[PDB]
Amino acid sequence: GAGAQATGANPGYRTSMVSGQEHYDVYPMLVVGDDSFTSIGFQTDGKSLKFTVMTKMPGKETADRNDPYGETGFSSIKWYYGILVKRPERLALIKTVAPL
Amino acid sequence: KLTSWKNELSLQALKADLDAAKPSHTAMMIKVK
Amino acid sequence: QEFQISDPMRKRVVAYEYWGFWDIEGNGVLEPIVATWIGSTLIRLEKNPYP
Repeated sequence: GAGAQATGANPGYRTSMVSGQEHYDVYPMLVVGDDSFTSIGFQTDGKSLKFTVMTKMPGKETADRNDPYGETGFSSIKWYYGILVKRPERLALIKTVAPL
Repeated sequence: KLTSWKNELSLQALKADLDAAKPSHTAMMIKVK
Repeated sequence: QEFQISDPMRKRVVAYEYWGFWDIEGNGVLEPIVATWIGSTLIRLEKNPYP
C-alpha cells in the first residue's frame, strides 16, 4: 500500500487495502555489494549470532513462599543485534510493481 | 598474546563455551540435589 | 537442542551412510559399496574397504 490509487483500470498488478482505499505494491529487487557492511556482534564469539535459552520445568524446585501452586513453567530466548554500514554507496535497489 | 600460535583461543571464546555448556549442567544438578 | 560450540570446525553435523551391494558395472554382478552424504551432497563413494 505504498503506491498510487488503484482504480478499475488496473491491468493486473497486485494491490492492497489501506484504510478504505486500494493502493499498489512496491517490490525491492536488491543488489548487495562487497564489504558494504558488517554486523555488530555482542559476545557472539565466532560467526553465528548467539542466543540465550532458559527453561524452568514445573516442580517444587520453585515452590517459593507466596504461592506453592502455579506450576506453570516457561522457556525464554533473547539475543543482541546491530549493524554497521561502512560504505552505503554499494547497495542498489530497483523499486517496481509486480504482476498478479 | 601469551603464545606464538597462529590462531589463539582468547578468553572470550572459552567463556562462550562455558555459557553454552552450563544449561545442561544446571538441569542435571537438580537430580543430584 | 540449543547447544552450539563456538568454533565452526568443531561443530557437529548429522551424516548418513549406505552399506550395501550394487551392480557397479551393469553386467549383473553385485559388488559391495559404501556411500556417505550430508544434507544433499554426496561426499564419498568407493568400494567396501574391509577385507
